[PDB]
Amino acid sequence: GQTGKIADYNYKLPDDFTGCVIAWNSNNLDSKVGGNYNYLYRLFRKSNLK
Amino acid sequence: VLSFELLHAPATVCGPKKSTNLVKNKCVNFNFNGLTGTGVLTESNKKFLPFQQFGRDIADTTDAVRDPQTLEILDITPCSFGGVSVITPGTNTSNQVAVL
Amino acid sequence: TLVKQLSSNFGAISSVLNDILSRLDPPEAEVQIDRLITGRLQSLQTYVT
Amino acid sequence: KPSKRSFIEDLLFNKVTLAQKFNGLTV
Amino acid sequence: AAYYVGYLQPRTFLLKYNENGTITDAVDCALDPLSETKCTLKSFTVEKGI
Amino acid sequence: YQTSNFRVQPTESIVRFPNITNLCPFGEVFNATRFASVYAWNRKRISNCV
Amino acid sequence: QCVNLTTRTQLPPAYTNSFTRGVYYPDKVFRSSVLHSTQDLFLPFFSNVT
Ligand SMILES: *[C@@H]1O[C@H](CO)[C@@H](O)[C@H](O)[C@H]1NC(C)=O
Ligand SMILES: *[C@@H]1O[C@H](CO)[C@@H](O)[C@H](O)[C@H]1NC(C)=O
Repeated sequence: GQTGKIADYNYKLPDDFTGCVIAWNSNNLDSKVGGNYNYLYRLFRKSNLK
Repeated sequence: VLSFELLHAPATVCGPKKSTNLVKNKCVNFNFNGLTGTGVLTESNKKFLPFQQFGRDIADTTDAVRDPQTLEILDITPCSFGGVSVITPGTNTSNQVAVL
Repeated sequence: TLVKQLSSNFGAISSVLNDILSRLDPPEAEVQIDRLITGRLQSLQTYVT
Repeated sequence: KPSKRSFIEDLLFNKVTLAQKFNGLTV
Repeated sequence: AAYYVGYLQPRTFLLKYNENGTITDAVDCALDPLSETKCTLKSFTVEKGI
Repeated sequence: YQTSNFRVQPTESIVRFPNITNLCPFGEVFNATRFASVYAWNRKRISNCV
Repeated sequence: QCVNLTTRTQLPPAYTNSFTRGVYYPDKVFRSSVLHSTQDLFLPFFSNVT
């Protein structure tokens, strides 16, 4: 339920989800000088998705 | 070009309007100006004072409502609910039943 | 008194379920519903006793 | 006389003063 | 010319509506012990008792 | 034996709160000679109507 | 024009009594043959009105 609502146009977790989320930094290799643009994120949708 | 911005404040320029035909003698969920409910709406003979918007009986239940267009008063009554009972002679003599 | 007990907050935002549903999102609108359910169950049990 | 009550039973029934439809309540 | 000016305080009143919906009578709650009794009983008439 | 309950479902034929006919006159800039400027901007507000 | 009129004559302010007056409809709800208890700002009975 933490919104970030475009990410909830993309990927949504249920209300009673059980499990673990793990995130870390990738500034060293995911983004570098001279173009990195190959990830896209579905700006907006027609309705919220289950 | 406009500005798409948000700020917390009590609204002064704000008001909805959807409009729908007025249906009587068929119970339905209804939404007058602000007041919502469910039931069947029929014509009335109650007399309201010009400033009064909806009636209310003992125990604070909405009983009648004035429509914003025609300024006519309508009675709200809930549509039927109840219980069902099964009458059997016992599943040792027969298998047929009656229903109340 | 049983019927009149039905229009009470019991500590929730309002006393009517429809407005709670309309003005709040499902993840955190359930707490108000739970408070209303608790109060109404208590009143009904007292009436039965 | 309407019904088949007596004079005193009629007095008793008219002496005692008495109900509607609710949301979930039946009689 | 003649006129009268008063003021308002937060009180509790018991109001009587007739068949046509107009307020025809009222009773205060902090005027007399009798008014307090009437407001407690939710009626305009009280019988002998304590 | 009392087994279950029954109730009549709504027909979905819904009701209204229309008549914006108040219709405050505020449209003059919509097709005016000048809308605004870089240094001729006023405080554009809407209030006390719809 | 600030006029600033003159010739002012002084007399003490006189009081009188509020004989069951100063009751208004608190809401926009219709009622019939009922007694209703309300809690709001009212003019108390038998007060001193100037
Ligand atoms: C607004 O209300 C009037 C009378 O209340 C009625 O003629 C109609 O519903 C509306 N008037 C219009 C649409 O011109
Ligand atoms: C209420 O109004 C009706 C007219 O519609 C009138 O005949 C009646 O006398 C009124 N009730 C009282 C108590 O005056």
